[PDB]
Amino acid sequence: NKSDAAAKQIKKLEEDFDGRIGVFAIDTGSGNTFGYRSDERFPLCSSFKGFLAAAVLERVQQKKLDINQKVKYESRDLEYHSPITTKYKGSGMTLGDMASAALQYSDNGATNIIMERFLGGPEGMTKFMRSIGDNEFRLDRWELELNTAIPGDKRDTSTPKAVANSLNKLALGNVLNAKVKAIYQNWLKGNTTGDARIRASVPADWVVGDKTGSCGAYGTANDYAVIWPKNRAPLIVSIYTTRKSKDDKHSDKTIAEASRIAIQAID
Ligand SMILES: *[B@@]1([O])OC2=C([C]=[C]C(F)=C2C([O])=O)[C]2[C][C]21
Ligand SMILES: [Cl-]
Ligand SMILES: [Cl-]
Ligand SMILES: [Cl-]
Ligand SMILES: [Cl-]
Repeated sequence: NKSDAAAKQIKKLEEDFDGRIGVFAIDTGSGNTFGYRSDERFPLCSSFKGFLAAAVLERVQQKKLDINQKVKYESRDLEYHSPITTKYKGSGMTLGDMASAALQYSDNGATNIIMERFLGGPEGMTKFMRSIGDNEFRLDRWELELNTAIPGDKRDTSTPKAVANSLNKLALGNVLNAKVKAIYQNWLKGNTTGDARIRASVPADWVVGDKTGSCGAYGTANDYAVIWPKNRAPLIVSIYTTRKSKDDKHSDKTIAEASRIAIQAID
């Protein structure tokens, strides 16, 4: 019943802001889950950048790449919203800093460079998700064209449930070795763009690692987090939204609230 009540609250919140919310959460202590439109597709937006950095980390671990190798791009025309890669244009960045800037600042130059040189483009990114058992995720386009968020368009989309599964496998489970997972965890922990989202839904001294996305169209935004409450097993929370009209603005507060409802449903 607390599951049907959660469904009722999400449905109310979605009407309130005139759009669509998808949620999936997991309590990794009990195995309790809650899903709302958890099999429907939503645009990823910048959110795939958290998986892109996990792909880099897997390559480093297979000794295919070196986390300290310098990545040079002195002549690149930097895509919009390259706040980090812009400052270091002149000197390069390590592979590790560039991957973590894609994650933590949603840096588009970081994103595109890594896809061109290390990951084999949107299809390599998709292929990496297949390699961990994610059949839902697809990436088709590059930054920034992947942000179009057109209603009914499948390109560059996933489901809340698949995103949750994937983050669980990557953040908590077995794809990354001990030393490497710690690195990815700390990357997610120092994410800077998620204070108004999942982090806002949780007590002050819970530790949160997350990655956001903001399409800038169709009021499309999202966040996924790994949550360590005090002295308790971690939670996985995945929250995706879209809005009816092209010029709608995203809703951070709706995301935080959808998180609050989700977290209650699994508790
Ligand atoms: B991505 O969708 O995400 C993004 C961008 C810029 C600033 C941000 F905070 C975020 C985000 O929410 O992660 C650019 C558009 C891409
Ligand atoms: Cl981010
Ligand atoms: Cl889309
Ligand atoms: Cl957050
Ligand atoms: Cl929104």
